[PDB]
Amino acid sequence: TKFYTDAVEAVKDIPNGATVLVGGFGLCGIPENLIGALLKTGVKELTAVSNNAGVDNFGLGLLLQSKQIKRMISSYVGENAEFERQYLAGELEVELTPQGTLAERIRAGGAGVPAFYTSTGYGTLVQEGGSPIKYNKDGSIAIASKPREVREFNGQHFILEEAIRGDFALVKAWKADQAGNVTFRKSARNFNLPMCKAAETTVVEVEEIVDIGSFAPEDIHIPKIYVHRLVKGEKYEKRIERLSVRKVRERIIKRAALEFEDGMYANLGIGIPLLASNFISPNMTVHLQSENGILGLGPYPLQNEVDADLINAGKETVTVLPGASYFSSDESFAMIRGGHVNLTMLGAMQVSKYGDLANWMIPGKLVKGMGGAMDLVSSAKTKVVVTMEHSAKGNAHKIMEKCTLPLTGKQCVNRIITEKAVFDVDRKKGLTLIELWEGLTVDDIKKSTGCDFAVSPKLIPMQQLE
Amino acid sequence: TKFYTDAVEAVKDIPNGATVLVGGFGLCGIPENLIGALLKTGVKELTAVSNNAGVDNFGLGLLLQSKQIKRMISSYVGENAEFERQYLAGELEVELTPQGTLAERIRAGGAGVPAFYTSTGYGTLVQEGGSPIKYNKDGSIAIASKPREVREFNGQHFILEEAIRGDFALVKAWKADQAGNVTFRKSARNFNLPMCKAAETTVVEVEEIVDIGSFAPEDIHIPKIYVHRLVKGEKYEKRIERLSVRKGDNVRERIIKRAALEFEDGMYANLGIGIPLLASNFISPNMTVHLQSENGILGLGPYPLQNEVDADLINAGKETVTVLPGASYFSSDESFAMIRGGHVNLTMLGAMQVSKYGDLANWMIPGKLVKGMGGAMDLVSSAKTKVVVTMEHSAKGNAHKIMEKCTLPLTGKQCVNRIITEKAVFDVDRKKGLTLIELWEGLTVDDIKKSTGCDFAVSPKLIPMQQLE
Ligand SMILES: [Cl-]
Repeated sequence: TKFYTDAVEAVKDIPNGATVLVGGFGLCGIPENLIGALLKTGVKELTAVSNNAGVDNFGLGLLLQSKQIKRMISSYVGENAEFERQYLAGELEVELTPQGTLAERIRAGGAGVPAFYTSTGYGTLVQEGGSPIKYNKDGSIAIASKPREVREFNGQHFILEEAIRGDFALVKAWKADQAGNVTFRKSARNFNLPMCKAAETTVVEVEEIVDIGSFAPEDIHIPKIYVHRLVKGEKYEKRIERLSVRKVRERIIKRAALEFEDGMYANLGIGIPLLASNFISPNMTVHLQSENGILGLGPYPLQNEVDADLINAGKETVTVLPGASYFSSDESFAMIRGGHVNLTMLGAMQVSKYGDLANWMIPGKLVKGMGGAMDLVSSAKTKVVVTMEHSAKGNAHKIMEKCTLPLTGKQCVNRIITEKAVFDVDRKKGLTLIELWEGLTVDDIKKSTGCDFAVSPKLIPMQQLE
Repeated sequence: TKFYTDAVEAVKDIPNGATVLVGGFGLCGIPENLIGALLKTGVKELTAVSNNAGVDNFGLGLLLQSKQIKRMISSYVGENAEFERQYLAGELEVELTPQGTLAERIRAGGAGVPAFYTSTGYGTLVQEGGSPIKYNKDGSIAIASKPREVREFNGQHFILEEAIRGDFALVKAWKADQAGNVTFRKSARNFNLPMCKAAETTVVEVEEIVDIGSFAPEDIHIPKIYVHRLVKGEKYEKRIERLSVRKGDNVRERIIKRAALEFEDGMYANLGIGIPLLASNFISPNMTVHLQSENGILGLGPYPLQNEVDADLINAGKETVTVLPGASYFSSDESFAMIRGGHVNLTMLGAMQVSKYGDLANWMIPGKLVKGMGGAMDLVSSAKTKVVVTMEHSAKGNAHKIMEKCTLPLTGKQCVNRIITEKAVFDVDRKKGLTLIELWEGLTVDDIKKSTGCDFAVSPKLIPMQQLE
């Protein structure tokens, strides 16, 4: 590990057109001093592999502001209007990649694996191709994504994904010893760990440099072999994107809250699912998983508990309960993709008769990326429960024969909770109405549902947890 | 995580014919109480996925002794005569699997990846098939290994490997908190970490149970989500297979002293048993060389003084070792991500045979040496890592070891970059072949020609062979 005192000196040899991996989840664990040094060097035409695009005026967005990035390989755009503008305008190329796939491909790229199989993205634009990579000025499409090869293993369909390797990696970490060993703090680890292994030259910035021997050798997160250039960061602004402090929808939330069991491992999506966790009994123990690499999510912090290094999947500041753990992004999606999480509960725009899901794209309106949504529904072992309003504007169908919006996954939903009904979903037999809201009838549900359904002989009135 | 006080209660529901992953590198990090419970239950016909077979009378060897294992999926047999016997006799089925491939397949099995590609085992019996899985009573092959599909990526050949997943995993760990989170001590981590993620039911035994909050959350090695059943182990014998402690002819010494010139300052190296590891003694104190061990250590130091000895800290040869300041420990899957990814600068190992273009044979002598390949096939798999072979120039009866084509089973194809012998030093190219770059004093190019089974170019800057004293 070569030590540097000046960050510009550490990155001055990056060529134009280089592929650069950039650590960070939102603004959590971003290499802000190295990004700052790239503004000064002015290197351009970069293919930046990064999970998100930061915000409009910070993180990776700064390099979009200076037009130094040609292509983005990312999972979620988020709250970067400049990102969205440049992409829609035809100025920026963007490969929207499932977050777990992005993580595993970076890992493969550092672990000598050229390609591997995953069910994430099967039956979607990732697999079929045609995902817009570049737009023309006129509004038509310039570059579209190529299909991924499909292959069946053990009665199930998977797609082939190729390793991602960088010319450079720009990495943020908490501490480094004088030998070059590195550690990360809380959820600031995310993509920084795998990216540190998947590039020809890895440049790491750290908040503190400690003595050799300071780390327990078991607790070194990235061994020195992976760290090629090390710099102590001059300025750390501890920026927080979304402060979240503590001091008919309600119907869906209270029914969703009945999905939680004692000792359950759950990943809850933004909105209704996460709000349902408030109604969990104190006597019930539910461990909440976060895809950015946390197990054991707690409530939002009090003012004094706030931390830039600890955010949830929605980029909101959070806390952790006792017995929580932190891990890398590759590992978080190994967790998710392996079916280790008992319940995934997320919102939806559309569900089909056999459990196809659409919840990430509305063409020419919502193109922020899929995030970890496609990995979260990929396992058959994990119970996927959808929470949504029954019908759309003009009483248009959301539950239907076939989805009209782009798919997050095929035959992946196990249960649908709405304000009117609760449905069990089967991949072969279709929908079964198992709970019905009081005052409504089976005929009311039929004319709010775009496909037919069986009725359970033990149909009960819909439950609520108060 | 369900806590148990009795180990037999934790494992009593394992069915006959089950596939069971078993943690451990040799006798380092083995689940000895769970293995002990399996003796009592008497479950049989198991397919045991384990890196090694322990020893004759301990670890996984105990279950071989009781004939409870039908098939072994392993990388290295080692010092277990009973295994070798049962395997050769036709009583035991054995899939010899490259250690890093075994590690990555276990990982894939826990991470939702059904298959993936690797160059490890290409051009060998792993890829081409025909590796003996079962022998007949007459000594013929009853079951042979099937071929692996080959595919080219970026101008290079790789083989497809499928995920390994267990019905059960038997795992040894250092400490667990009351929440079920787990940690490992030193090199006892090895295969225990990945195996904890790749089974339907994972059963972990630990030396100590601490309270929740004892671990820094960043430093939890296996989060509770992976730990299904936890037991505090009753007895820990701290067994050491090979005690090696600190207080060889001139021809070997010659190879060692030239091998020692391969080390550079700031180099990352993985050194094999024998000559390569001995060459590390000759490294200058002013030179910093970080030694990597495939069982999951970076920063190997010398052998321990009597009081420094530790059952949890051994090298790839199963010998007790120490670590230098700034060392780190990691899982097996991670160690071979390291190796397979070309992160180690120099791999230096012994060989039985090297070919003109760098094919290597150093793991099998049919009907004589069938202990498995260990991590040897992964160690030569990367093009980024300089592979340097250290060996005697010729064999018994002045038979060739450097030759046109290897006659022994291959560790890898076109994977050796340099060959150091007591007579010569050769640069090896995959396209152009051998080039004599150093020549031992007193010998001539003609002497080398009649000790070498293929032709070779001579360097115009051929120097006398170097020695570091
Ligand atoms: Cl995201």
